[PDB]
Amino acid sequence: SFSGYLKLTDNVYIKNADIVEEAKKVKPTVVVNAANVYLKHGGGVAGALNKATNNAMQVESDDYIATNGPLKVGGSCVLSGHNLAKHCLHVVGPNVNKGEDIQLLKSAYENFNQHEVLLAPLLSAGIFGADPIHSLRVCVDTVRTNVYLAVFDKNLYDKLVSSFL
Ligand SMILES: Cc1nc(C)n(CCC(=O)O)n1
Repeated sequence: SFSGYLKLTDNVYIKNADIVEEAKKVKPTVVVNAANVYLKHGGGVAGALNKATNNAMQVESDDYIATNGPLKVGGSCVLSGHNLAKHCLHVVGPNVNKGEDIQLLKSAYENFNQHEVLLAPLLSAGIFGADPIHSLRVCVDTVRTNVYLAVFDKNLYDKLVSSFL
């Protein structure tokens, strides 16, 4: 089960951890992927989760896109968690580096409310270009279900905890 997390609120927990290593250890019902609309898992969390599935996540995702078309920014889909989780909830936070509306971050976090408990990264953080402090604020103010946040970067984890209101 989830261990070593700092409790931020009644339902939001945080840990300085590699989400792939966390997923392999916990085997959560849901691991959230920081997806893009095409489910092209190239880098960041998506690239790391996909590599851990030996590319099975990308093969499954390509079939999903062939059938359904792209997701919306702020949207999600539930696919297999492969060797990492029962399910992977692919959530598209806005990518500020692609000029996407940062206001869609709340809509992206609303997807988490469809799942009782999730292992997740901070949406739109990292290579998506948004401020991770703002992402954590939107997370705690939007998500009502139990969310265990894995923050890879140690220095960022310390900054997130020390500045948390
Ligand atoms: C600076 C940085 N490096 C990464 C990865 N990020 C995204 C948030 C995290 O650490 O999980 N932000």
